[PDB]
Amino acid sequence: NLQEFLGGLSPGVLDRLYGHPATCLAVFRELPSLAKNWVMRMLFLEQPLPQAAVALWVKKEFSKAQEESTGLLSGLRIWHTQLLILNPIFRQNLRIALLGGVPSLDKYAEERWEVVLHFMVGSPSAAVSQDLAQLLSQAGLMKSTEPGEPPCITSAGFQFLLLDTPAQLWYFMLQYLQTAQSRGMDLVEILSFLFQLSFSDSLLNFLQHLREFGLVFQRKRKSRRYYPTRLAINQPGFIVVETNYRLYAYTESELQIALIALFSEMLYRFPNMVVAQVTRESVQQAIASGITAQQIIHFLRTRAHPVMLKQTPVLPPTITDQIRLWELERDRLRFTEGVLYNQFLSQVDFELLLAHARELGVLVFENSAKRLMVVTPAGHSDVKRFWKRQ
Amino acid sequence: AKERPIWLRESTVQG
Amino acid sequence: TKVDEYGAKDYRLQMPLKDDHTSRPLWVAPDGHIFLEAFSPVYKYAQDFLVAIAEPVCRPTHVHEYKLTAYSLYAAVSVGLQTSDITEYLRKLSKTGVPDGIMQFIKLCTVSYGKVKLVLKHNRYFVESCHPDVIQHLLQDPVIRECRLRQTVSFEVKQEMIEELQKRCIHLEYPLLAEYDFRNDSVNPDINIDLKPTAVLRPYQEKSLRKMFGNGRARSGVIVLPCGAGKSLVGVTAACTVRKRCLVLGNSAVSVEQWKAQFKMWSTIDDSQICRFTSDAKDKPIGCSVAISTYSMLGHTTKRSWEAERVMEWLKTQEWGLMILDEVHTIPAKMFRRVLTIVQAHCKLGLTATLVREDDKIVDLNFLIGPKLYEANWMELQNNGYIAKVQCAEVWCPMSPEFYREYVAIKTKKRILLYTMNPNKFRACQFLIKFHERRNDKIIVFADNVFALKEYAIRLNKPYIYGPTSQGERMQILQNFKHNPKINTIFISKVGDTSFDLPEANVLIQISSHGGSRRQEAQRLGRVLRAKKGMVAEEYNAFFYSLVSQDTQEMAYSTKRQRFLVDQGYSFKVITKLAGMEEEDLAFSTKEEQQQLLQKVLAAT
Amino acid sequence: LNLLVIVVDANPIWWGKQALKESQFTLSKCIDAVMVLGNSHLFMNRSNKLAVIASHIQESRFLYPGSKDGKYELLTSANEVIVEEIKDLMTKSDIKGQHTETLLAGSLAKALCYIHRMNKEVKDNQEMKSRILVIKAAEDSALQYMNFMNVIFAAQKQNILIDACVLDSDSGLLQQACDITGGLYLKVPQMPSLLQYLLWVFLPDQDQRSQLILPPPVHVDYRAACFCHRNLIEIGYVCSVCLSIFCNFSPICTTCETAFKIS
DNA sequence: CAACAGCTGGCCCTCGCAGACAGCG
DNA sequence: CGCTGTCTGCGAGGGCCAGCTGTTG
Ligand SMILES: Nc1ncnc2c1ncn2[C@@H]1O[C@H](COP(=O)(O)OP(=O)(O)O)[C@@H](O)[C@H]1O
Ligand code: BEF
Ligand SMILES: [Mg+2]
Ligand SMILES: [Zn+2]
Ligand SMILES: [Zn+2]
Repeated sequence: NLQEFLGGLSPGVLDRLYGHPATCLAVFRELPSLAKNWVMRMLFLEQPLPQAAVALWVKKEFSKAQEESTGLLSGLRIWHTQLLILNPIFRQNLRIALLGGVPSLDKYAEERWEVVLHFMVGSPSAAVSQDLAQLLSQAGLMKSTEPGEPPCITSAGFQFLLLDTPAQLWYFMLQYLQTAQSRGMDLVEILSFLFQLSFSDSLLNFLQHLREFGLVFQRKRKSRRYYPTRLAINQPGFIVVETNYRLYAYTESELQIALIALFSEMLYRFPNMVVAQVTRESVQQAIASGITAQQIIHFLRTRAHPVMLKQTPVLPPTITDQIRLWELERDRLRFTEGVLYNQFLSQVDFELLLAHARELGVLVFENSAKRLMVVTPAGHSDVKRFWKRQ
Repeated sequence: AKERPIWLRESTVQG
Repeated sequence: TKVDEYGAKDYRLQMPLKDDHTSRPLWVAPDGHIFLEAFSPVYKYAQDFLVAIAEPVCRPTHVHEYKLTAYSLYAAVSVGLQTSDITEYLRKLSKTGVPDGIMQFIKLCTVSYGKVKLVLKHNRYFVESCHPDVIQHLLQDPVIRECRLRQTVSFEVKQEMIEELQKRCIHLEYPLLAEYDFRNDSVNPDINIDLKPTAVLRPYQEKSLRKMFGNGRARSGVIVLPCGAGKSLVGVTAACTVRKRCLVLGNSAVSVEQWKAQFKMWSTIDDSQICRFTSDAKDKPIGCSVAISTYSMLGHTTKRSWEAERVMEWLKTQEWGLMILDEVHTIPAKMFRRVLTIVQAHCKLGLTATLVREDDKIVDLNFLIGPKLYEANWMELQNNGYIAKVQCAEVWCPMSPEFYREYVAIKTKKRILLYTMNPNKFRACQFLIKFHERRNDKIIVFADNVFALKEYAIRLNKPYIYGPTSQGERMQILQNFKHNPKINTIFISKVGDTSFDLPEANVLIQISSHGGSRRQEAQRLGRVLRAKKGMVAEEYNAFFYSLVSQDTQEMAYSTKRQRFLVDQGYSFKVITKLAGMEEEDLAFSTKEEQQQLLQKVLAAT
Repeated sequence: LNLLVIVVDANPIWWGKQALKESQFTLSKCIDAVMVLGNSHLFMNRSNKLAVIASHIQESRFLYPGSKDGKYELLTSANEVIVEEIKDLMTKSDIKGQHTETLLAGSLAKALCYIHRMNKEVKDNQEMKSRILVIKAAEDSALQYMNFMNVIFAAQKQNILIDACVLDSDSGLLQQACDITGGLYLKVPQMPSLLQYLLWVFLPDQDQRSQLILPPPVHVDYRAACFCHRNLIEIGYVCSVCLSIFCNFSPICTTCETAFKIS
């Protein structure tokens, strides 16, 4: 999540991020319910207050909310104990925010995002861009190994495909932000823009990337002014699932058919319907490719035709159950590397070694009756050294 | 009033 | 025939999209497959037309699928439809239009009906037609001339070669219309069979007969209804309409008795007229207006006994206006098909519930009896309350390690006994019977392997029925099971998978089966599919359990034999484990018991 | 979401007396405190909406239905409309010596119907929790008790809070209102520090007010007085027609004219 | 050379029929 | 000493699965 991302940042970058007022408002908005009040309280105050007082302002009931919000803001480093005054920059910058100091767009965003997904799968008709190709490949969801040949999709790439467009886009931006620092792009500049969007050379490159994903659109030959799309700030289903492992996809887009074809066999193609059968051969292939069963049920669940919505569960339980069993069937044998110790002549010392292995956290399985245990090879030397020491 | 058994009523799959 | 990248039959270059496709619920691919939507406002009208022209392939609760076959179309013209009517309505229903290939295909298989007719009179079979040209074309055919007896033109044909004549007639695109004009047949005396007013036929029952009697004449064909739908009443009603001597061919001695009782219950025919022809006894078949028998008795090939031979002589030398053939799907067997020629019948009505077979001979019913007149939708009847709602399940019983050690190694056909006699499977059956009996449910247990049936019967101390059991003894058990509260669970074998009427049997269990016999599974589930007294439409009145052994060949057969039921919308929930089993005092709780059982199974060989 | 409504009592006579007194507290600061209080509320979340209402001896008018200073653009518009609207109302006004007491029930009546008008408009998906942050700044009017009493019940029926924040005089009638409808009450004695009371006591919404420690409710004296005298009476006599609290036994109550029969 | 039909053998069970043996008069 | 019912083999058949040839790319 967005708040998750801010927490995983250094104090130096955070204070830099708390620049123009719009950022402080953006970070303020995500304060869950309580801390928003606390921010307003100690906003006009220039003198730190005791930590005990904050604790006693929340009734015993719903006390857990008092601590969790406090921990969240401590992570955000909004205030400091100073022994709980807010950051002088945040207080000042926030005070600036607090009285101080269309239909075409959505279609464009949906289409431009789709072509990226088209490229993700082996779709010959997809947008081609060297920067985009290396972006996805370096994003951890694609791999080429040969610049001349088009890249394939990694194990995580297939899972990314099934995720809903909101989470599908957000995960991509989250990966984009992390790699921005590695490639030499300042994280604060891009991160600050995203917040300001919700309402320089680095931005110009960043804006071009955002234009490529379809989140932003200048419409005026790349003018200074841009018009963000709906997805930039941050739909009815079409699949009918039958009890006999049949999917009737009411799809006109080639991408959705490509998605459904990942984990099912396509039988017939009609302009507003495609007949797909969820055969165990396909699903096992989909699971082998990297997909997780929960995603398949979720992917079919979210794109559920309205007719199935009235039924509960919308997906017939046997289909959902059967898909899971197909997943669990593959992993019947849980392979786990380890080192086995037998011929435990020292029965008394076997327990001592057992206790030592447990303390180190290396032991995986043990059998007291047979006086044997298995330890991962990583810790094999440690136990081997312990045995040699005697 | 003679409700269905647990196994038939709700899924028994671990997942 | 264009194939997409995802092995999909691309049909976008073949047909266009209709502008008002939202109202139109039908798809029609050039392959003939027709995908109808069950949630469309106009479903009811489309289904009746579609089921007639195309036999359903799968009918889930949301989107049905049908297939167009020459035999499927030939049924449409017989009932009363015409090529112009079918194609025009099909185009009206089609939301994408009918491809040129299918449009010509429908026309091709509609200019063949009525060209040639088969008429039986005075114990003689004649090939009747009003067009001499088509008759002349048939005479050119060698086998047609071979089977010949050795304006309207008719040439007599020997009875023994009726089958070959009929089979070639279809192959010559000239189906024989074996249509009986009972109302204009005074040669055969009218029987006193009459439908008592207390008997009212349900809408599907009447609709099926409407197709049979669309015109004044009576049509001969196969009428398919779900198990427990009441095919006995429809068969009785057909005899009432014909009012001629009626021959009923059940499947076993149990079938005829239930046929006898149903006639008395649903007809005014006196007990004297009703007669049976079975090895157990006979109610003077020489004098009887309605004869009830079994394929085994009539189809017996070896020399018949004097008692049976006398009846057989009378049966051959008779004229029957209506020959009801219960369990039609067994007709295409090598010998059971001969019973059609042995007996002389004008109109052959076929009643069955599972028009499926693991061979390709099920299509032979088109000419052996006639086109599939009707096929009710199981879910439609299930929601209407005419048949009890069943919560099918598949209890996954893990295989015992001692057994699986032997099963994996052994491959000389001894596996069937090994995973049929699974102690884990036995415990699930033992627990299920105990729990369901405590719920006042009438349990039925099936087992193809008699060895397994006997092993479970004595161990649980429950009655068991199979081949050797005398007709009276097995009949006694059913009566006890039907009425006696003490007998709450019964064990049955392959004998009682068909024609057993147990209306109060809420629960069913299956511990064995004969391979992937979809007919066996759908028939076996039929016993408990009968409507219950205090039945509620959406309360899952009945239940079905198919115990299987995990990681075993029975898994492959379990999926294979569920194909027919799922095609009708039944969902087979998987039960990996059963709760409450551990806290139950069930058998084979010790390795010594399981070890003893395994040795016995190996000994049986 | 929440629909806050700040029914400010901008009484020129009282606020004007402060100007003549040349005290530190002044109306301009009060509107700023309301302004900052208003900005913070919307600032909490996008879905929130607010409204501001003034009061005068004549009539009460709504004060509310790029980023030059750098603040949020939306808040910029609210400040402009409120700043200009209040000045017009204060500067322009007639003179009526007979009527000099501030009116608040009428202003509230404009507030209660606004939520209902706004409650209809809001879509069915989103449930709204409206509130009225009445900020009294002058003594109540005797003749307005009945009119004010009807609006309060309308609020209770529709579940709108009245978080009275009276100052410089404890309004016995207003403190009654906040109790009936579940609203908070607070008599701030440090007028210059008025805003900090608002951000603490009044700013948090109802769904969050419960999970918070706030000043305890003040005792409300539900006094009843006879219509003869207007003196507190513990045992009251009423008739089934007037429903009027009366001083002592009378053969017939004047307001009724009923032919009461002795017994 | 590799790959897919294809009818029959085999197995399981079931049925009708005949023969012998036991209960009854 | 005869007649009828029970039980046990002979012979055949249904349904399905699996196999060694026959045939086609
Ligand atoms: N119209 C009806 N009214 C009442 N009971 C009916 C009707 N039709 C059928 N039944 C009952 O349903 C059951 C049908 O059994 P049966 O005729 O053997 O079914 P099928 O031949 O379809 O397997 C019996 O209990 C019968 O009495
Ligand atoms: F379909 Be039934 F059981 F004769
Ligand atoms: Mg029947
Ligand atoms: Zn008085
Ligand atoms: Zn009065």
